[PDB]
Amino acid sequence: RAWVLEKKERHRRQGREVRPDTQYTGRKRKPRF
Amino acid sequence: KWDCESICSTYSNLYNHPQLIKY
Amino acid sequence: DEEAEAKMLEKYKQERLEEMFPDEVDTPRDVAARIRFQKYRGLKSFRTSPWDPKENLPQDYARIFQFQNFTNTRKSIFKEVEEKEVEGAEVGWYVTLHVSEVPVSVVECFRQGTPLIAFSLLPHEQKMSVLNMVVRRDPGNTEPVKAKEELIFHCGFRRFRASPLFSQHTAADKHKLQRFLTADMALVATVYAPITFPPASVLLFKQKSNGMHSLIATGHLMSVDPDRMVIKRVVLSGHPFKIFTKMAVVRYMFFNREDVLWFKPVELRTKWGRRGHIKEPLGTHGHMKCSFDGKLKSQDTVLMNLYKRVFPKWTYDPYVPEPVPWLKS
Amino acid sequence: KKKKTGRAKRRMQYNRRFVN
Amino acid sequence: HRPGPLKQQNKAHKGLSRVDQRHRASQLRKQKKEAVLAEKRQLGGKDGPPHQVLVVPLHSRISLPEAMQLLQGTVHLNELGNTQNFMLLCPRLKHRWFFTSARPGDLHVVLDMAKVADTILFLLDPLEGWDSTGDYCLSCLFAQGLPTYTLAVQGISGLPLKKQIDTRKKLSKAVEKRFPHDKLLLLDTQQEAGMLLRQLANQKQQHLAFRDRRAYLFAHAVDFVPSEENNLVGTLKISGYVRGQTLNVNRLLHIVGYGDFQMKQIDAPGDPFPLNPKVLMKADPGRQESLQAEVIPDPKVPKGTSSYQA
RNA sequence: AGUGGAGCCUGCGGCUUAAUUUGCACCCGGCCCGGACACGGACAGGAUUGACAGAUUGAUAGCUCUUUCUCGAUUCCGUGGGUGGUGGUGCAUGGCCGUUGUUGGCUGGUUAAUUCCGAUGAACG
RNA sequence: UUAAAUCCUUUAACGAGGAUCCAUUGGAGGGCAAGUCUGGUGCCAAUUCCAGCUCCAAUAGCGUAUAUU
Repeated sequence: RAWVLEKKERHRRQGREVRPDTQYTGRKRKPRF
Repeated sequence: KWDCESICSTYSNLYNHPQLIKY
Repeated sequence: DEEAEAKMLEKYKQERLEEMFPDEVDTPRDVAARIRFQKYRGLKSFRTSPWDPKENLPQDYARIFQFQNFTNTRKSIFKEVEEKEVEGAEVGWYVTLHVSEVPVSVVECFRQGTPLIAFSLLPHEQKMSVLNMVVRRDPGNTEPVKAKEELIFHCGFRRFRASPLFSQHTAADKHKLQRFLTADMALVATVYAPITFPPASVLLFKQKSNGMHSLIATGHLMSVDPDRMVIKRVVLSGHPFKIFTKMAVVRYMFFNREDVLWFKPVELRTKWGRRGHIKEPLGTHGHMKCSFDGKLKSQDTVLMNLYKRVFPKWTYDPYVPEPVPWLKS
Repeated sequence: KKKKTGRAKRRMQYNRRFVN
Repeated sequence: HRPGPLKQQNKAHKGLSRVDQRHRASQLRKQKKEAVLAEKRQLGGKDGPPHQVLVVPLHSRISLPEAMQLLQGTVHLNELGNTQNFMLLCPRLKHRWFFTSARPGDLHVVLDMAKVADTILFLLDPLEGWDSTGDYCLSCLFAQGLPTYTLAVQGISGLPLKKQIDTRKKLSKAVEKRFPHDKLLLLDTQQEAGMLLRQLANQKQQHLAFRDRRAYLFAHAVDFVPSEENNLVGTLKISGYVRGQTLNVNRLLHIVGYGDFQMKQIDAPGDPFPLNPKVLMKADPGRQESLQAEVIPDPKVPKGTSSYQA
């Protein structure tokens, strides 16, 4: 999740539109088969 | 005198040991 | 007749309470909370706090066995059975075995038509110890199963009736007791049983009134060690009726005054994540002043966790009644 | 209730998307 | 901290033949095929125990006696109080069978005859797959552990022809949710019975680890010698074929519903049903024989003054 | 010039305490009352209301503990993870204040006293 | 129809409201299509694991691995 936070801060510094930061930033949606 | 943490001082851990099977 | 229906309804009520409020127990208004909860302690963190595996062992653990290295013992016995050639009857020979002291009932059973099989035990497999077996509930049976009621265990060619304990299947050092067998995940049944080396399948049956055994579980014998400890957890609830800045006055968790003094060294917590510590009793009615990390809302409920090491009950019965043939209700 | 399938699901998606 | 131009930064200075493979593969194939041949010959032949087949009907419309008559090369019809377990000899095909049968729901019977079965023959009816009793039995059997199994259907030819193919297709779907990739054989005639026996004899055996690591036997004959009849306790003579490992009498013998015991003697009478047509070899003595100890063998104040004022 | 030394007083901590409230709020005892909905119970064989006297009580009291007199459907017991209402709170919302000149017009008691209390309008810009 | 049949086609009869005669497979709260969501469970409000809701894509089909273009 911290990796996603760093990438979103990267995209913020680059000046493009970034999703607002919430509690669902990095969370596994499901197991993958 | 005693409370729920310090009473744990009077508990022993060496009486009812099961038989130990060696290797 | 109808008392069975009343008990079934009461068990259903307890099951829904347990799934809705896990371990919250109301404080008894008549008995002191430092007496009914005398054999309890508090843990700062359930996973990381220590607990001695040899502490306060009952009379029952004076009667069982334990392996110094169960992994190496399995390796030794299995290499001995695959490598060494024992001077005995070899596979395929039609042998007759004279076995000494057996009741006549099996002979009668053999003229009924019941299959009678035998198997030779591995070394150390007749001695009793604590069997930890992993189970999961099949959806065919949805009746409530309480933690320490008697069940029929099929484990590795062996049938026996006994009363287990249900524990969480986690990777931590100590595991929380499950008071009910929840039908969504895998749990651990802990029981007194003779030693059996894994792999072995684990069938759990519940005896119905009409004589049928209903299947409730399925799984494998995880391990044979009494060092696995079950931890019964009791949660006491309190109402913070006066709120201040980083300070609260809490009632209804205790009722005596020395109950507050007895349970002072246990860290408190709330339903909304805010932790805190209990400062001091107010007086004569169980009211307490507590210091938290933040402000508390009026709808919040203060919670307290108490832990006690629980152990299985010695109800080993090598007799299982022969059922009537099963039919769908 | 049930969702529509086939040509009807696409007709519904079109009515939502381009009609209004 | 990012140093600027006034800070000193210096840029770094950059500085087997074809025949050999064929013969090796030949050697590996010959090794593996020899090992598989030994493994397939040990079971059901003249040097091994009989191939034990447990027949389980999974529905109520299934006539089990008709199936057992189709399954019976001479037959030695052993019989008990209710069940009919029979020995079968096919020296034309060179195989020895022991056929047991069990009704679903009879928990101890099906679980015991499935924990000593080499193969399980499930029976089906054309219309439905299995009963709810069949579903319950299959759940217990899957959870205990399955040996190799085969699926046979009984009443396809009883149907009108114009539906039969389609009926079989439907049945396949009803099977596929529990037996996904398994062939549905038909058991209606003697010819199909021989085809089913051939499929049984030559098939990849599933191996169950628990019974493979221990010595077990299914009692073919049980005799009782009561030492004192009024004591209701005596010696058992249990006769059967050793199955799992080498049977050593210096270890305890557990009978499944009745607990473990100390066994005394092993004699080896003649095989009553050999494939192609009284001596005792072992002794008891307790110098190394384990003992059946499941539990540890080692055993100034005035009258009206309050407690406050005091 | 002192304070920090000493005695006393006071403020935060800490210690005792039932409370030594807190960034009369605190403590020890005694009153008052505390939904409907659903379902199952009791109820004119009587549901339920009021009550003298005595007592318990730190004190008295049908608001309590005895003893029966009256009122009669104005009912009262239990279980729900079902709402909730004398609830607290924000928004749109209709009416209504204040907000950003000029000229007129006496039964009663009481005091030094037209003293005191007591009854008792108009236009113009 | 066909060697004989099956299927398809052709035709009587019965056969549709929750027309329950009930479409799936995957992905989205870091970039191409698509999230200011909810509840459990642990660590010191952030934060592991689990279950959902909402949305998007193609559709009797749709994911995955491996090789290749």
